[PDB]
Amino acid sequence: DKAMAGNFWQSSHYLQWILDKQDLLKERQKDLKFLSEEEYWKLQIFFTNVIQALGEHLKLRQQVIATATVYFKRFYARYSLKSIDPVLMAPTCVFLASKVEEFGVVSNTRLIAAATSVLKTRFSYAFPKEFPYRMNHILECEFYLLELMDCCLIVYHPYRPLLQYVQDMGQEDMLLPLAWRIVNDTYRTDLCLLYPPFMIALACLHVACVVQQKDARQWFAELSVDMEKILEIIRVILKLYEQWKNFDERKEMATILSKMPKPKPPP
Amino acid sequence: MDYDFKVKLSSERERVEDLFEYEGCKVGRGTYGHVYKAKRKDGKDDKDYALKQIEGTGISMSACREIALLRELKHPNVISLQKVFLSHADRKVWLLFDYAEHDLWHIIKFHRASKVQLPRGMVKSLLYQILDGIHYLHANWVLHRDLKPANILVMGEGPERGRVKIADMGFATFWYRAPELLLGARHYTKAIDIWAIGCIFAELLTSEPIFHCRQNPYHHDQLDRIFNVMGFPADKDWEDIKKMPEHSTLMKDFRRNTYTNCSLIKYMEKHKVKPDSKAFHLLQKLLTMDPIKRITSEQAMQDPYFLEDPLPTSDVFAGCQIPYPKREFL
Ligand SMILES: Cc1ccc(-n2nc(C(C)(C)C)cc2NC(=O)NCCN2CCN(C(=O)Nc3cc(C(C)(C)C)nn3-c3ccc(C)cc3)CC2)cc1
Repeated sequence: DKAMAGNFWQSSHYLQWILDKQDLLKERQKDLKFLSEEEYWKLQIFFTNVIQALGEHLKLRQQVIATATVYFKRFYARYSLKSIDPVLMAPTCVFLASKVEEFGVVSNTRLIAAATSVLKTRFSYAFPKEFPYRMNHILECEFYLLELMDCCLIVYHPYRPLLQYVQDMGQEDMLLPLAWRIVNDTYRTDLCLLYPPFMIALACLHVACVVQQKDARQWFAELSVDMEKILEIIRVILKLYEQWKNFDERKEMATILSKMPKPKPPP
Repeated sequence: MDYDFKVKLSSERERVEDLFEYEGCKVGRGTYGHVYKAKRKDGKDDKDYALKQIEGTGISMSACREIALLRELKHPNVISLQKVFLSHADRKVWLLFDYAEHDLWHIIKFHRASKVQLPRGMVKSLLYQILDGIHYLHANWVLHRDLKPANILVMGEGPERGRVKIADMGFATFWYRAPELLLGARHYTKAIDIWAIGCIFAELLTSEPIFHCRQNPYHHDQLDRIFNVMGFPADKDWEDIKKMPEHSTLMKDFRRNTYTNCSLIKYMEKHKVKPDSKAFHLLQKLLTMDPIKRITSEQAMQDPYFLEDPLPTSDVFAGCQIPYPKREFL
């Protein structure tokens, strides 16, 4: 079994990186002068998709991609989108995450080629120019990222508790594929910054049960958990699917990216 | 990258050379990098710290693993990361730790040179704190992988006087290597750490490395020495020895007959440790050849050895004068 597996309640994740929603929303006002709330949410979905695509291209397991995604979220939870180009930060997060999760140092050539090829082939609707950054830019950005995060590298995710919950139900084949994808979908929201992962797992499992019309009311009643919190998470999940429906990333993202505030250069 | 953001962070960024005095205070150099005995310049603390400049530049796998892990771990018997500095100009990574004045390598060598063996209360206390620290790492699925006297630190004068701090140089002398590794086992295990702890305990009891040996996973002479001490394992003692990749090499090179008069009992008797003692019975449970027959760290902590007079103490030196020398500057 993996390092620090049972240590969530004593972890840096829990003790420093579960944030107050109001503190998060206060720090977001900087960027809300330039972007609407809807546009800011659309941007965070877009960059979640960029990180997923980068990870897929590099052949990284979902857990490395999830950690990279949390790192990215934590950076812009504190700082403006103008502080460091998120086109640079995204591959930096994947690069750092890959070292933390013990899949290695992605080579200079392969990281840059991956950033270049993904933007060009999967995201040309957003980006007219080729990826302009080189490895020295990634290495500088990695130092800034590690500092913001207060060197908090080990991250907990809902996949493990989810797997344990469905095994207990005896419903792994029926429910796991759907619940697993719903956990992927939660990373296009702020949920990972606001709730413990096990709580996010239970919410995704509940929505999987409702979609597939499985009665799990008895099993959920028998858990020792704050069910008002679980219902808040479910509401966020249901709202994310209505946003998904109404959002055409491909039509809108070029304009939204142009409205984004951009780095001021030296005098 | 935004200019205002950059200058602001640069202005507020704590630098190691501004906060700490470590010029000419180097206390170790190795493959890990460099370690200095540091004191705060802005004199609020007035307390000694170990300051490690990590070998290389940037966020190497080594720097990343040490930071990731030590950032999370919190136990009185594990060395504690206090602060991390990223030096932007040269890309050097610095780590600030507890300063432990002593360690088991110097402590054992001091006693081995004096010819005063280790006091029995001190030995028990050392072993208990080591076990307590390893039990914490093992419960978090952190294997040490290089337990030996040099990596058992002991705090000097101050508020943690005589407390063990487990550390690591990051190696990842085969004297503390379990026989399964010597016979080509592919994976590190909790059992491998327990063997090494058994080896340290014997060394604390006698002042001599139990599997001492002159300086490819297979090493013949190290196995020879282990069998000289332990005897050659019977089929019944270690049933899966046949599944080790080097098992046939072992059979080619060694004959059971060569070690018929050899046993841990006989070895320890020669070094005036009684085989009737609770100390020996614990030692024998740690130094079991078959890894699945070694006790766990928790079970070792529960042994009646630690209920016997004298009881383990938090300060391993039990309030007595520390005779051991302080670290010399290089
Ligand atoms: C790549 C990597 C490296 C280390 C680690 N872990 N892992 C651990 C666990 C126990 C939690 C598993 C701990 C540490 N780090 C650590 O203890 N670092 C603290 C400082 N370092 C500095 C260098 N160092 C030594 O110099 N040890 C040592 C050996 C010796 C002799 C001469 C006896 C062979 N002296 N010293 C020594 C010198 C000076 C001081 C202050 C302390 C010890 C190891 C301790 C992880 C990843």
